Amino acid sequence: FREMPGGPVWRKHYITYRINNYTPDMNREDVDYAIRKAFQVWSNVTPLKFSKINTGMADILVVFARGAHGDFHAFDGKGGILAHAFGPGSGIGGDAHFDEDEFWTTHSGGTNLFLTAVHAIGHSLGLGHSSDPKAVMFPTYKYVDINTFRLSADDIRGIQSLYG
Ligand SMILES: CCCCCCCCCCCCCC(=O)OC[C@H](COP(=O)(O)OCC[N+](C)(C)C)OC(=O)CCCCCCCCCCCCC
Ligand SMILES: CCCCCCCCCCCCCC(=O)OC[C@H](COP(=O)(O)OCC[N+](C)(C)C)OC(=O)CCCCCCCCCCCCC
Ligand SMILES: CCCCCCCCCCCCCC(=O)OC[C@H](COP(=O)(O)OCC[N+](C)(C)C)OC(=O)CCCCCCCCCCCCC
Ligand SMILES: CCCCCCCCCCCCCC(=O)OC[C@H](COP(=O)(O)OCC[N+](C)(C)C)OC(=O)CCCCCCCCCCCCC
Ligand SMILES: CCCCCCCCCCCCCC(=O)OC[C@H](COP(=O)(O)OCC[N+](C)(C)C)OC(=O)CCCCCCCCCCCCC
Ligand SMILES: CCCCCCCCCCCCCC(=O)OC[C@H](COP(=O)(O)OCC[N+](C)(C)C)OC(=O)CCCCCCCCCCCCC
Ligand SMILES: CCCCCCCCCCCCCC(=O)OC[C@H](COP(=O)(O)OCC[N+](C)(C)C)OC(=O)CCCCCCCCCCCCC
Ligand SMILES: CCCCCCCCCCCCCC(=O)OC[C@H](COP(=O)(O)OCC[N+](C)(C)C)OC(=O)CCCCCCCCCCCCC
Ligand SMILES: CCCCCCCCCCCCCC(=O)OC[C@H](COP(=O)(O)OCC[N+](C)(C)C)OC(=O)CCCCCCCCCCCCC
Ligand SMILES: CCCCCCCCCCCCCC(=O)OC[C@H](COP(=O)(O)OCC[N+](C)(C)C)OC(=O)CCCCCCCCCCCCC
Ligand SMILES: CCCCCCCCCCCCCC(=O)OC[C@H](COP(=O)(O)OCC[N+](C)(C)C)OC(=O)CCCCCCCCCCCCC
Ligand SMILES: CCCCCCCCCCCCCC(=O)OC[C@H](COP(=O)(O)OCC[N+](C)(C)C)OC(=O)CCCCCCCCCCCCC
Ligand SMILES: CCCCCCCCCCCCCC(=O)OC[C@H](COP(=O)(O)OCC[N+](C)(C)C)OC(=O)CCCCCCCCCCCCC
Ligand SMILES: [Ca+2]
Ligand SMILES: [Ca+2]
Ligand SMILES: [Ca+2]
Ligand SMILES: [Zn+2]
Ligand SMILES: [Zn+2]
Repeated sequence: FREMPGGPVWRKHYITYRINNYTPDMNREDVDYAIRKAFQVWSNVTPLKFSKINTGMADILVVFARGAHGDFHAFDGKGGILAHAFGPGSGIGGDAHFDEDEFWTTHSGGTNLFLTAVHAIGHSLGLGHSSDPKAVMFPTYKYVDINTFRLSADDIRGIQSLYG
């Protein structure tokens, strides 16, 4: 299983997202592009349609935080847990969160924003985590790139339980 109890279906077909602030660890356009793609590779395996806004009410917020935000003032550090997003059902939740203490890249010698971003996009849509060691929605991080990315069966089949 991967799905969260409490009311996990968004009910919407059209998701609009808002990048609330950008890490300076890599270029804002490169962050935009990767976050673009990282919604869209989900869009391939879901009915949902994703559209950025710079201003207004977002479904999925994309937030970088370290320190004061409202979301654990001290936490983990450089490495460890890179994103810890939450999904709806318990009253609060459905946004993608990224610990700014990482050195965030899209490049081989830093923390890849992308595979973590796709898992954060998926947990926001109402899942929790996958158990299946090959899934993207799995918790552990190893390096894959934008070209060499795939979603796995449990990723696909978990969200089509909700949106299929
Ligand atoms: C041909 C045969 C090939 C065999 C290749 C086998 C596979 C090798 C994989 C190589 C890549 C390793 C990647 C790796 O796991 O990095 C681990 C971490 C960095 O990941 P990162 O998440 O930064 O760890 C963060 C946590 N931190 C700050 C507490 C360390 O960093 C560490 O855990 C620290 C590791 C010890 C570093 C010690 C460096 C020198 C320290 C000074 C020693 C002084 C002695 C006098
Ligand atoms: C006598 C010379 C003959 C000719 C030799 C040519 C050798 C190959 C040179 C090729 C150079 C290719 C172009 C190049 O400079 O790429 C460099 C990359 C960095 O790419 P990237 O960081 O994206 O560039 C960043 C630029 N920035 C800051 C504006 C965003 O990468 C780096 O800068 C990092 C280099 C790190 C290498 C680490 C090696 C690990 C060895 C581990 C062994 C363990 C033994 C215990
Ligand atoms: C024991 C250890 C076990 C490890 C198991 C694996 C663990 C997971 C993988 C470890 C990390 C692998 C990282 C990796 O994929 O590095 C590949 C690099 C760089 O890819 P990457 O840094 O993602 O590219 C970033 C590009 N960006 C910012 C524009 C999005 O690739 C290159 O930079 C290659 C560049 C090739 C340029 C060739 C250009 C054309 C030359 C044509 C020459 C022949 C003509 C006939
Ligand atoms: C063999 C005859 C020559 C054949 C053609 C060779 C062409 C290779 C083109 C290299 C283009 C540069 C790619 C690149 O950025 O590699 C370095 C990455 C990032 O450097 P940078 O992001 O500054 O990170 C540096 C610090 N570090 C290494 C401790 C994490 O640092 C890493 O952590 C990534 C390591 C995995 C991917 C490495 C891709 C280059 C393989 C080169 C193998 C040469 C023989 C050992
Ligand atoms: C006695 C001397 C002083 C002590 C030296 C000790 C040397 C061995 C220490 C091993 C443990 C090091 C812990 C460490 O900091 O890990 C550094 C990173 C891991 O953290 P991080 O950069 O977050 O992982 C990203 C890089 N990735 C995808 C390659 C895993 O991962 C990497 O940096 C791995 C780099 C792999 C190198 C393979 C060869 C790549 C050559 C590329 C050539 C391009 C030239 C332009
Ligand atoms: C095996 C393939 C070898 C390939 C050789 C290719 C030669 C190409 C030279 C021309 C390119 C030079 C690129 C360069 O300056 O790379 C520097 C890197 C990082 O310098 P650094 O200022 O830390 O990078 C700053 C920016 N950052 C953190 C965002 C990446 O430096 C590093 O990332 C570390 C490089 C040395 C790693 C050695 C660690 C283990 C030493 C084990 C020694 C055993 C003694 C027997
Ligand atoms: C050309 C190949 C370059 C690299 C050669 C690497 C050689 C080292 C292989 C080490 C295998 C150790 C055992 C193994 O199956 O670990 C697979 C992991 C986790 O599956 P998982 O059930 O999480 O393992 C659970 C327990 N654990 C972590 C304590 C071992 O999951 C992963 O490690 C994910 C790997 C995703 C693909 C990484 C790159 C290709 C590795 C292919 C190894 C095929 C071995 C049959
Ligand atoms: C065994 C030697 C084969 C040599 C093949 C030649 C390989 C040269 C590859 C060059 C590129 C190396 C890049 C490298 O960074 O690979 C590191 C990976 C982990 O990738 P990744 O998880 O992204 O590292 C990011 C930081 N992390 C760990 C904190 C999350 O590392 C892994 O995922 C684990 C690799 C373990 C390999 C050794 C497996 C156990 C061997 C036991 C039997 C030993 C008999 C001698
Ligand atoms: C001194 C200069 C030379 C140094 C040469 C390189 C040595 C580097 C030492 C550290 C190697 C870490 C490589 C790596 O990225 O592992 C990836 C993951 C675990 O990542 P993670 O859990 O973050 O561990 C990072 C390293 N640590 C513990 C120091 C913080 O794990 C995997 O992806 C799992 C696949 C490999 C599992 C291997 C199982 C090994 C035990 C097998 C015993 C078999 C007996 C029959
Ligand atoms: C340091 C000791 C010497 C080690 C020499 C080799 C060093 C490798 C460092 C680079 C690691 C990434 C290599 C690579 O691209 O792996 C995946 C390839 C095709 O990926 P691809 O579809 O080409 O797009 C690659 C995008 N890129 C470079 C930004 C990651 O292929 C696959 O997707 C198929 C399954 C995985 C195979 C991984 C190994 C590919 C062979 C790389 C060497 C090619 C030499 C002609
Ligand atoms: C006017 C007189 C001139 C006479 C010389 C003419 C030029 C002849 C050679 C031309 C080669 C052109 C290559 C090619 O099609 O380039 C385009 C694409 C790149 O599109 P691009 O968007 O960069 O691909 C994205 C992914 N990436 C970067 C990982 C590949 O790249 C591809 O799609 C990859 C192409 C791979 C081809 C592999 C063919 C086999 C090579 C090894 C054969 C022998 C092995 C023993
Ligand atoms: C140390 C370096 C580490 C990094 C290594 C990166 C490449 C690893 C190769 C692994 C090969 C096996 C898997 C594979 O299909 O990878 C293909 C990659 C990129 O694939 P992909 O992005 O799908 O390319 C699409 C088009 N396709 C499928 C027809 C090639 O193919 C490439 O991107 C090829 C790039 C160089 C192509 C050279 C073609 C030369 C044509 C002219 C030949 C004249 C006679 C020599
Ligand atoms: C050759 C000199 C050293 C070169 C070492 C290069 C080290 C760096 C490797 C870079 C890997 C880059 C990341 C990557 O693209 O991972 C690709 C996959 C990931 O496993 P997965 O994500 O589960 O996708 C599995 C395959 N699929 C598409 C059919 C479902 O992984 C794979 O599918 C690859 C599986 C490779 C199995 C290799 C097992 C050993 C073969 C030994 C045979 C010796 C016979 C004498
Ligand atoms: Ca929200
Ligand atoms: Ca962390
Ligand atoms: Ca940072
Ligand atoms: Zn949080
Ligand atoms: Zn994951």
